Amino acid sequence: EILMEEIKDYKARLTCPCCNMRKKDAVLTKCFHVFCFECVKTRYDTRQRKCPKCNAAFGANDFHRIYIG
Amino acid sequence: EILMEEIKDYKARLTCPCCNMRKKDAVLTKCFHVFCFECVKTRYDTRQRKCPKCNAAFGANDFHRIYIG
Ligand SMILES: [Zn+2]
Ligand SMILES: [Zn+2]
Ligand SMILES: [Zn+2]
Ligand SMILES: [Zn+2]
Repeated sequence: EILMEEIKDYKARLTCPCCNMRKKDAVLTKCFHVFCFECVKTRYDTRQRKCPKCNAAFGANDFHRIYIG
Repeated sequence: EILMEEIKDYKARLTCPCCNMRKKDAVLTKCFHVFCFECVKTRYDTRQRKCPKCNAAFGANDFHRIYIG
């Protein structure tokens, strides 16, 4: 139905595109791309320290939690 | 209806709480609170340079666009 497709699109817009699973709640402050915290933190801890979207490098001070909804 | 209340809640979560009107697309990087760009930029240009949520001061380098959805 039309209402449900709209719900699905909102859910997708709030969902991390990296895992397609957890909600967006983290920002990389070099490039300002948004993901879930777990995806960014696991990349940081494993030394895969590039933005999943645009490949910009980031370090310990370059990602932080945010709260959208 | 139940579907419509869920849509309304998603819309609200993506909407700037300051104007309750435009979509969230800006972050203050001192405190990491999120608003629309126009609300933050108009506060900056008028020298009302405190976070609408938590009152943290911010300057020219402390707010940037982000793209959620
Ligand atoms: Zn993720
Ligand atoms: Zn990036
Ligand atoms: Zn606003
Ligand atoms: Zn704030």
